[PDB]
Amino acid sequence: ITFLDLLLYYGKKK
Amino acid sequence: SGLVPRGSHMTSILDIRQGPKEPFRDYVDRFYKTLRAEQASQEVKNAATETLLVQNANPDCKTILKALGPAATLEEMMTACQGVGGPGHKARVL
Repeated sequence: ITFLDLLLYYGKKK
Repeated sequence: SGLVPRGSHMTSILDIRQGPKEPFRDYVDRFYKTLRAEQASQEVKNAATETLLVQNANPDCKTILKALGPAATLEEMMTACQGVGGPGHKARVL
């Protein structure tokens, strides 16, 4: 649940 | 950190805090945008992220975030702050 996850959230949806 | 005489792009993620009645979606919107421009390396800032994200969330939202736990992802949190995520499941309230 890091900035990584933040990026994947805006970029993708899983 | 240090060695920075000038690097004020927008190093101020600390000001991105979720209000007590503020939607987690709007919180993350500003959080991610600012953190993306934060003057730190990915692993450095992401280590802070996991803490700050929950830290600067209001008690109510924080309670929801903890009920999901690290086993759930940001997407789940976004929907979690929106209520329960899926009505008609466990007919206790609705």
